[PDB]
Amino acid sequence: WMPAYACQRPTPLTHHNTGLSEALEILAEAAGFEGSEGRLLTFCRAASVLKALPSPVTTLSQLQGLPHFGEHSSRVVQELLEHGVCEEVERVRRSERYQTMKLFTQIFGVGVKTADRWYREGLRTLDDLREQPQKLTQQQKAGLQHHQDLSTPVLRSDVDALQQVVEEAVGQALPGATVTLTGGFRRGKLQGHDVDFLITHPKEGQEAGLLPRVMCRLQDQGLILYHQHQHSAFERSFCIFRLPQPGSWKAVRVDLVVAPVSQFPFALLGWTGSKLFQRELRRFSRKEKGLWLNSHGLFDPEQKTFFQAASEEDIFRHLGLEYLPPEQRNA
DNA sequence: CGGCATACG
DNA sequence: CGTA
DNA sequence: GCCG
Ligand SMILES: [Cl-]
Ligand SMILES: [Mg+2]
Ligand code: NA
Ligand code: NA
Repeated sequence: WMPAYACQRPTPLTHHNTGLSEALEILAEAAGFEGSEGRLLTFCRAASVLKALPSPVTTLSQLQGLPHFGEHSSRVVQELLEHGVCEEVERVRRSERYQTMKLFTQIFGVGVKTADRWYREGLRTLDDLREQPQKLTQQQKAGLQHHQDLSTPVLRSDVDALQQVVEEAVGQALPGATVTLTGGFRRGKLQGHDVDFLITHPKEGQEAGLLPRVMCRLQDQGLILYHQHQHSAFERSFCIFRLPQPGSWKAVRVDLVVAPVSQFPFALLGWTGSKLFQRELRRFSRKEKGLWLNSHGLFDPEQKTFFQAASEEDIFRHLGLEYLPPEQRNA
């Protein structure tokens, strides 16, 4: 009754097993901090299965037969059901390693490998890093300067104001080009920690060279606090944008992506997420259908041909999957 | 046991 | 290495 | 950590 891949089942944004899923996602995150990608995936998948259930798990009996629940994930759920807390999860939560790796990897420009190296060098706090700035990249310096603002979520209200300023720059850069909101806000989130926009043009080829033109226009409007070509071909830009606030402003992470209209359904699918949904969809494609999926296309390696898609609905049909709207992709 | 998504900056 |  |  519960399929094994997250892309085979609807997963809504809010659900009936929030506490259980949050505990499993702590263990997934801790596995990632140790480089244990397989265990991270299992705990993420187990959490996602709970998100897809139609009602709360109340007894360990109800996990029998669910995919991705074995002895370890079942023991976590059993302790939460019996005692309201899981000793392993709480030990992770309070550990110095978990807390510091979480703080460091939240910095824009810092991943697990960098965070782990700093941890081993004895660093523990953001002010430790600020006192050692020669050990920081341009990107990391921006991430650290803006960390407080970037730690506070954006509202959907804020997103609509940002989309209008992006649309203005895009319209000057290339009349007729369009801007589509992707990411978590397209999945229905009311708030979130960055904003993602996908840009295209209805005439294939007209989007070539577009993103530099858009970024220079936003930069001239004074709206870009950081981007990687500020000193200046590219198709993805990971920026920090000035967002107006009552009497002031705040820094917000914004990603801009350009795709040709022939690739737009694939890019829309990929950039809408969730991350686990897309990993599961690509795994399903390759392992169950023998087709290779990415954010540009869907390749048949036996015929050496790419599928044409005019919509996300086309892509789900190609893969033999029931269509899921973005709000049911919250694996 | 092997496998675990797949790109771009 | 970072980013999504 | 779990699946096939
Ligand atoms: Cl692992
Ligand atoms: Mg996002
Ligand atoms: Na980071
Ligand atoms: Na093994």
